[PDB]
Amino acid sequence: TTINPTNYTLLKKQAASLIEDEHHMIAILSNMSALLNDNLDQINWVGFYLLEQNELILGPFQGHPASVHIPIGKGVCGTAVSERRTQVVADVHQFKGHIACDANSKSEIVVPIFKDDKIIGVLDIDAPITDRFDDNDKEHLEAIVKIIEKQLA
Amino acid sequence: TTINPTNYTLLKKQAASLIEDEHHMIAILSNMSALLNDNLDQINWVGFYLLEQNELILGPFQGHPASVHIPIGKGVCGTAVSERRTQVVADVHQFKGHIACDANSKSEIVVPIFKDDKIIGVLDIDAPITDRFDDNDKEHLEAIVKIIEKQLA
Ligand SMILES: C[S@](=O)CC[C@H](N)C(=O)O
Ligand SMILES: C[S@](=O)CC[C@H](N)C(=O)O
Repeated sequence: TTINPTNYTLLKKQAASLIEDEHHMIAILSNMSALLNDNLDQINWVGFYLLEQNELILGPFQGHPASVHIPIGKGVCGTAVSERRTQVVADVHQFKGHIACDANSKSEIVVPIFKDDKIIGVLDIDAPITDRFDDNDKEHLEAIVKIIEKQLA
Repeated sequence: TTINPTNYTLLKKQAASLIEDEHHMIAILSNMSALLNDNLDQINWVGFYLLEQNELILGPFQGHPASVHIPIGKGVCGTAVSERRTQVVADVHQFKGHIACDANSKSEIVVPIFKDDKIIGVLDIDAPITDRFDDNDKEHLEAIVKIIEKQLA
């Protein structure tokens, strides 16, 4: 029950190695969601939403089925895009309503992905506990999106 | 050693219902790999590969990271496209070579996905035991593919 630490150092190394020479977005996203899922303890969902036709639409991910459409400025994902900055949410509950979405997502973090400064999607990770993600997770997770951005650039 | 029965009757209802009113391929493929994963015991990988520029390129899936490219006519997946027919392998080992790919994959099932007479990809499922998929599994799984093909149609 004790969150066993994640060696982000190795993670960024495993990530870069993993998508080297690949430029196809979906493949990269798919393998990355799996990679993150294999090296992040105490979480229940890790994936990507893509910005298409002025909204977020579900991309590759590891976990149970999820909502396909997320309007901009709505939710943690929609908020990361409307403000184009990472969203680290310690308590997903007091964030917007407390409806049927109060499953195993107590805390959460969303990192926007950019290509030539424009938002092309976001990285979304859920956790069954509160305060799962902090400044440190933020830094490192943003380094990962950067490794991803390099292959899509 | 045993395989817990899978309620394909229900699964097909949740499937059709899960992707009702959706037409975005990646969203559908992603949520579908999740559904399959939550409803199939004794398997270690479930996902899709997309037919692009004369080859299969990794798509949404649930499991550990997988190889990105698979040329047509190659492996279990490439053969399903080159022959455009479902491929069921009772013992993946005796198939092709027994290299570093003999991991948790003992048996496998691949089902080509068609759109207006052409193949757009394949559903692929690995199992940690041999003979995981019998004629019954295949038919209902092909049924699942049909539900997906209806949405991509
Ligand atoms: C975007 S909304 O604020 C949360 C989405 C959810 N974490 C998911 O797994 O899709
Ligand atoms: C052609 S190959 O042997 C297909 C892909 C492999 N089952 C996988 O699980 O990714």
